[PDB]
Formats: sequence, C-alpha cells, structure tokens
Amino acid sequence: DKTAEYEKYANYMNYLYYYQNNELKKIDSSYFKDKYLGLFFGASWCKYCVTFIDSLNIFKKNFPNVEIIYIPFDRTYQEYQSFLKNTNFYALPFDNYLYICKKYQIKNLPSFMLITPNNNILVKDAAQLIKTDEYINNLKSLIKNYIIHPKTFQFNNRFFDLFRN
Repeated sequence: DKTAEYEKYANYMNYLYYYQNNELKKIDSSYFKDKYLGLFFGASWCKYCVTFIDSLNIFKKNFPNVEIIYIPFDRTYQEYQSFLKNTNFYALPFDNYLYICKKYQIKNLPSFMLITPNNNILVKDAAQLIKTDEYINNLKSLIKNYIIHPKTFQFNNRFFDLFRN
C-alpha cells in the first residue's frame, strides 16, 4: 500500500528536539525553511566531539543565523538526553542515522557540514574550518555572496530531500 508509505515520507522529520531548563521541547521543522544549517555529526562517547562543542559555541556567537542541528550516534537514549541538556542544540530524534553518513560519505566523528537554504553544501568539512578563530570574516563573505536559486523539494519537505534522497 503506497499511501501509508508516502504519507510517512511527506511527514518525515516533522519535529526537531532540544532541551531547555532540563525540559525536553520540540519545534516544528517548518521553522528551518530558508535557513542556513550546521549539521553536527557526533556522540557523547566521542571525546573530541565533546571538546568540539567549544568551537561550535564560538561559531554560534558569530553566526547566530546558522541553525545548528545535532545528528546523534549516542549509544543510549539516556546519553542522548544528557548530551542535549549540556549543549542546548537542536537535534534529530534519537534513532539510527547511518544512512545520512553514507549519503555524505562521513568517515569520522565529529563532522560538521554547512548547508545553504536550498540544501546545497556550502562547506563540506566545516569541522576543520572552525577549529581556529581565523575563519570568521571569510565565511561572512561566503554567506553574504551566495546566490540562492529556488529549489522545490519532494513533498515540499526540506529534510526529506536533505537526509533521504
């Protein structure tokens, strides 16, 4: 039965999650339409993923417009919650996301990818980019100059196109 399947696709990733004063919260995925995204692949058991949070906090200070989304590879839901409570990032719901790794040929954790509003890759290896403080003005210029050609996504669902295509 196709309708059952395709309804799930149209409704794929309808919410992202975050913590706030130790309260699990959610936000409708439509908020992220037309926004630059920072996709952070990480896990609480990954030593340098935890240290990388310091670089991401500096990044967010300087690029508050770019929405950071945690793609989790935690071992347990309990670790996932603890990691979200400590970073206050948005996150995909706790689940298996190896398929996103395969699509983008992600080889190591942590990884950080910068995504344009029309789902193009602005910077593939942004984890390396942001590890010094020296990247800030060139990235302001790159974002300011980027010409966004409109794109229609399958089911008008931006995350389906980004993660499942």
